[PDB]
Amino acid sequence: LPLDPLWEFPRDRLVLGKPLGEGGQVVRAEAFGMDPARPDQASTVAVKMLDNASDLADLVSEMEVMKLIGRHKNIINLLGVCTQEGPLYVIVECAAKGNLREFLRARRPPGPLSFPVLVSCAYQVARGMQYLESRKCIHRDLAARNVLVTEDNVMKIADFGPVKWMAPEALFDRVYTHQSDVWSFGILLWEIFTLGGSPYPGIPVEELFSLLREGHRMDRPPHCPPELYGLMRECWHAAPSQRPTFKQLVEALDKVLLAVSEE
Ligand SMILES: COCCNc1cc(NC(=O)N2CCCc3ccc(C(=O)C(F)(F)F)nc32)ncc1CN
Repeated sequence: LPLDPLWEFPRDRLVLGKPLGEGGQVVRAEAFGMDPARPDQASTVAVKMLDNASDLADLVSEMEVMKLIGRHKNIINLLGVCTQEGPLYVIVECAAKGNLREFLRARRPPGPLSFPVLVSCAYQVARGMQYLESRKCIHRDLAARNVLVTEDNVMKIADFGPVKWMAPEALFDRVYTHQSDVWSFGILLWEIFTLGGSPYPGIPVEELFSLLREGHRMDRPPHCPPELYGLMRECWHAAPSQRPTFKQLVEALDKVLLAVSEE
């Protein structure tokens, strides 16, 4: 593994802690001097690392993809890498509040999350996806369990390097596109405005394809506005070309965000 002067970070300034999540490995860590302005500062970071792998090429591939995509507010960004003098470390931003799904469920009314905040969550994810799209990257598994929440309530898309979430052309035909991502985004919308609900409640997955093929979709969530449900329904069009682009989704969600923020 070659040295990249643009990303190589010294191991001597990286202290590891308790394992985070599960499996590959993502660990809790302490980084010193991540911000070149203050080298003596300590920040909490996430380190993606490889003890029983053959998978190094997979981690390296992800690393280089992360370098290639670039940075954005709404994605899990690369901070530094440790390729020299030891095992491979991929240091990325942290999300202290876990994924969006669990984040929403914990803040459920029998309402800690105001409605403008919900629309914000959706807007942010839509922004991150638009960026990912423009950087030529299909997910294609976009879900609430893949969107992470930082301490500043910033949405950050992860794993940009499951039947309930898949578009029809992906399920049956194995065709993955930007427009298939938009379908999934429709499901994520439904996930958000149900405050972390499980899609297609009480419906066997084998019955899902029939329902979708029969033109059926999920119902409007109890206290969801028509506009936001209308966006869900547009994402869930059978024809991919009849689905919105992320640009239109960003504008549509910004339109609601700004409006709801009034009262
Ligand atoms: C690859 O996705 C599986 C794990 N995803 C991540 C998970 C996290 N962090 C995270 O979930 N939590 C959850 C709960 C409490 C917590 C407290 C601190 C931190 C971080 O400061 C640190 F651990 F350093 F990442 N992270 C978390 N950070 C970055 C990523 C990913 N790329």
